[PDB]
Amino acid sequence: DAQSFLNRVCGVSAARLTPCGTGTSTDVVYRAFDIYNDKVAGFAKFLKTNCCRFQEKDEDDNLIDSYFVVKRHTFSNYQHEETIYNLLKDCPAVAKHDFFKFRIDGDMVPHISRQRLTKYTMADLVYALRHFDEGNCDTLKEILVTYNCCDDDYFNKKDWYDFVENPDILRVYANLGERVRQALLKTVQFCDAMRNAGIVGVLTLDNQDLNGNWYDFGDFIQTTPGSGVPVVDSYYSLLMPILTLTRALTAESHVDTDLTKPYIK
Ligand SMILES: Nc1ncnc2c1ncn2[C@@H]1O[C@H](COP(=O)(O)OP(=O)(O)O)[C@@H](O)[C@H]1O
Ligand SMILES: [Mg+2]
Repeated sequence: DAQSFLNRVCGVSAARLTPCGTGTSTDVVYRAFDIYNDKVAGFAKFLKTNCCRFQEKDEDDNLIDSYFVVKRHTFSNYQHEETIYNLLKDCPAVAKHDFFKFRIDGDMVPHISRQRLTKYTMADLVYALRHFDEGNCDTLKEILVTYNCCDDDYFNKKDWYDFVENPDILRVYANLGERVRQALLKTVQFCDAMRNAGIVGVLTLDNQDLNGNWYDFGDFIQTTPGSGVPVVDSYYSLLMPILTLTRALTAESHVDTDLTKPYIK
């Protein structure tokens, strides 16, 4: 049932969810995968249709930027990703998973539910800032608004994007800095949690939500503990220009690397 499924998704973690889907059905969304496999390669916008998404609403029943993605896939992937998560559970930079098999039509379909992810992923931010198109940029306005970078009336300005006719735009982009820097830090934690847990895999941007949590272990093969290896060639390099467009390291010139402390002399 469309309500029993939602109540199961809520699970132990007490939350109130509004289904962005339609009656326990997959929600088709247009994202910015950074993909490479036998057939397709590149950093493009694909159309993902294997994730039933619910949005959490806090007290006052206001929708907030925290979702419950419920990706459903085959049983072998279910087992493999459950074991990989169990190995990587203890890290703080890993979105809290919840694995459960549910009655849908005629068989127990296994759903793995990522809890409290942001709407977009770091790949979406990188793509929006790297493939800018002034006439069609709705996934950049939404990111800039939902994280209080600007006021949603900044976009009524005639040139809210020009770097030469509106230098103040930089001050807006810099308001993402402390949201990017943290992400970087969390990667260095997640990478460590792999190196210690002996897991070999490729870190792609489209798996890290804007908070920083990493939530996909589909192609993570495991090896002898303590001898894992994260591959971050295509993560730090695609994310590279955003570290100076949004001045991500500007918090390193404050004593104790705190944005409230005074400057280092
Ligand atoms: N055709 C497919 N149908 C359903 N699931 C797939 C398919 N191809 C790959 N997958 C699984 O989905 C993962 C990629 O999905 P993705 O869009 O990244 O969701 P997530 O970001 O939650 O991992 C792969 O690691 C694999 O386990
Ligand atoms: Mg993924």
